[PDB]
Amino acid sequence: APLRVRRNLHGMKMDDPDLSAYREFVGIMKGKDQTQALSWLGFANQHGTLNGGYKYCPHGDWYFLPWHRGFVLMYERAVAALTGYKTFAMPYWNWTEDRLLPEAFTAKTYNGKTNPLYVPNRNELTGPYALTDAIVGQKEVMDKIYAETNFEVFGTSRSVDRSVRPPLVQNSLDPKWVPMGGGNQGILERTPHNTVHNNIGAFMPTAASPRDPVFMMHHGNIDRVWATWNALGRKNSTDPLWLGMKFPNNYIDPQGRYYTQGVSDLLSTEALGYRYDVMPRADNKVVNNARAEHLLALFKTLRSVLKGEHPVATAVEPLNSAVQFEAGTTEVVALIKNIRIPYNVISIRVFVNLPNANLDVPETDPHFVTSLSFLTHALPSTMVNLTDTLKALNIRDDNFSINLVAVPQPGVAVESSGGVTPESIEVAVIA
Repeated sequence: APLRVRRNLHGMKMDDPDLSAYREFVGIMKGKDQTQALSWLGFANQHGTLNGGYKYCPHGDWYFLPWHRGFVLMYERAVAALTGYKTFAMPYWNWTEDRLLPEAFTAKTYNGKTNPLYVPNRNELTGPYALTDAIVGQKEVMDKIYAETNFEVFGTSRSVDRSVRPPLVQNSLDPKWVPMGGGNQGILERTPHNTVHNNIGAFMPTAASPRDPVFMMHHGNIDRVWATWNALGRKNSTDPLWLGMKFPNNYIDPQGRYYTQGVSDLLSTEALGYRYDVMPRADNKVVNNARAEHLLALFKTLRSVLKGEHPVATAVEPLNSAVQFEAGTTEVVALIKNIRIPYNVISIRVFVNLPNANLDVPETDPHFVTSLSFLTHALPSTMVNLTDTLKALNIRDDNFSINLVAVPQPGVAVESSGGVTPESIEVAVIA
């Protein structure tokens, strides 16, 4: 059978057969008994629930991409089955090019009846919720993602269990490592992916995010980024712990029976019967073998920089950490581990050489590094590449500062937003 072509939502007529089949599917699924496995809620429950937290969904570890590919495929197969449109292909939302939520999902009605794709009380993606260039920009974000050659950096690193002393890095194929989290989140996860989830509001910031039908457009694009990454020539992890992991009874088939897939089942979109409408050819970017070896040792756990008793980052008082290296010092990364983020804080902004940074400093500032966003049980961690910002600033000597600004939820008084405290901040020079 010819491959199904997952297509960009932009430009689709509202009755486009692909879009129409999905809308029809969400309507069917919402009309079913929501206590059954074969229902809109039953499908979402495999991801997580509003009041129970995450179930099988991985956040903050290297199973992020493969599990969501199987999750999207689970929905895609159900659409074809329940609607009869056998050639259905899940559309995707390219937020890099289209910064607002797609038309088909903001419309309250379709064809006289209420629109199953609609969710009430979403945030309009403007103002503090805008998908700006620092979140989804082609040069600022996407090009950085595609330049990464190491999978654990690109698609988040291996799981770590911090409910034990000392922390236990993943050492088995037990499926408990999938929702474990504890890894270092890459650009893809903690900038465009998490910010879209947080900014949309309603269901998307929660563990029940698939209850918003736009979840599939968002993760269709994430899956496209992974496919695009591979198509450029980038290699997935060759670690047996990643390749061998199974997702036992994580998914539900169109008849309401649980089924199993694994990472190795979900490596090729062509093997699952689909492709994307736009896909580049290989770019022949050489991979540095020394860089990969150093990174691999980092992820099976370099100056540690977090000083002070109870160090904290607020909206007006940034967490400042001074780094000092030997004279003459090429890539520089920062590891921010186990970040306690209160409910009142929506994101963290990273600066260098701006010890007086605050929430009002614009991201066009030359000291701006990146925006970090996480889904608020394991704590989040991330790695931040400072190289580009250091080069842009023409760093003098071998010392600088890292400044973390806690960005409060819109409308929350800064005095009430609390403080962001990471457990450690380590800076390493990757050869």
